[PDB]
Amino acid sequence: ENPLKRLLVPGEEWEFEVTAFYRGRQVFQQTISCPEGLRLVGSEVGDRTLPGWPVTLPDPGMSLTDRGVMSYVRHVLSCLGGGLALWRAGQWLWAQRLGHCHTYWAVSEELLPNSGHGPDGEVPKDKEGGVFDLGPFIVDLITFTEGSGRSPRYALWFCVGESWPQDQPWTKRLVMVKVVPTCLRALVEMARVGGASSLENTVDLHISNSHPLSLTSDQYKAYLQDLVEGMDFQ
Amino acid sequence: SGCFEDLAISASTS
Repeated sequence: ENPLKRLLVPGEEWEFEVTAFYRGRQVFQQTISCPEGLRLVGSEVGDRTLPGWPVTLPDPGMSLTDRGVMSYVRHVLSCLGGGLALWRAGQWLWAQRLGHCHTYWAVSEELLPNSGHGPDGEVPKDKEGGVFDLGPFIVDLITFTEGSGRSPRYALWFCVGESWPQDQPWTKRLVMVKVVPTCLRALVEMARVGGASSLENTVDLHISNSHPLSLTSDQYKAYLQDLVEGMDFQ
Repeated sequence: SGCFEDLAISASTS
């Protein structure tokens, strides 16, 4: 009966919007849906055996003119190997490095802030690693609906082949990839518009076999609360 | 160029 609980139904496939940046320049954007998640790879000839939809980062020669940057980006892509795998399991987003390119992740804004912040951690190689929990996200989302100020962050940013930009802008980095589960973007936006001049608003979760929902502010909050109770916490 | 300075890439092995 709770239409938001479709998000956690076994077999459901979230849409992941993947945006790649070469030195602060957008060079790639694609939305994928896959049960085994995705894998950010460096070439078309990778390794089919590894599960997950292969997301091939483009050759810098198609977008860049800096020969020095092109060479360094090409070396990063060629060392990606198996690549960076991102998949979903329940209320968690998991990440694992399958190549030799150290990758550092962080949950941040839709656009990486001019100021900076730092990494939330390094993507592990020899084992799995959680990079996002839907649990605390909805809890913050509910708190946000209650007008407590700050919307929850949902944009996963990955720094590939280099350490995280702490003492330098993110635009200096060779390969920066943003991955946004479009359902989270939709949820936040629905919360944002929820407290405005309209009885009902439309939210589209952009997940498999989902229809656009038209809810009032209070029943959207109610659905959020019920979704929370059904989720796991320590 | 040359070497690739200040990259976070572990040595190759297969």
